[PDB]
Amino acid sequence: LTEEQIAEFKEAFSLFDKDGDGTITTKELGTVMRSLGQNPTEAELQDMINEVDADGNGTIDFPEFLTMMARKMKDTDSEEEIREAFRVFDKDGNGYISAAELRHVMTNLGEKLTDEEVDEMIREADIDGDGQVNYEEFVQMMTA
Ligand SMILES: COC(=O)[C@@H](N)CSC/C=C(\C)CC/C=C(\C)CCC=C(C)C
Ligand SMILES: [Ca+2]
Ligand SMILES: [Ca+2]
Ligand SMILES: [Ca+2]
Ligand SMILES: [Ca+2]
Repeated sequence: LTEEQIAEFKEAFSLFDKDGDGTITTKELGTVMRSLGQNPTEAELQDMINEVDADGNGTIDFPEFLTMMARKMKDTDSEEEIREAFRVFDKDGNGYISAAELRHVMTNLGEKLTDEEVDEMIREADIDGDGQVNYEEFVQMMTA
């Protein structure tokens, strides 16, 4: 496990933990999912938490969140989820995620990123070096 990977997990948890109280509730999960264009029901949100709710307190803490993330990346099924996730970023549908498209989504998640921070995220996922993220590059980013 890398110090850099821990830092990313922390930032990812922060995007869900809207009020910063260290736990992610069904309401916070639903808010994130709707900002990504999804519409889960109250029962679907409870199911999502219950899958990883090791202490049964109805909310997600940090190690439970890591468990949730690792299961999603190490899935091998639900590639339609990955295609759906790609479409969330690729809003003009042209097959490439631009820095501007990424900035737009991060803004909808409530993030404040500098121009360099957005370019660094594109750089890290870019494989062929064209300065955008195509679908194959995205698949690799979302996969273990
Ligand atoms: C390592 O730290 C960084 O990269 C920071 N500058 C900001 S990224 C913090 C947020 C996350 C890692 C989780 C959100 C990331 C998502 C949704 C992946 C989108 C990225 C693409 C399509 C290149
Ligand atoms: Ca919270
Ligand atoms: Ca819990
Ligand atoms: Ca695009
Ligand atoms: Ca590329």
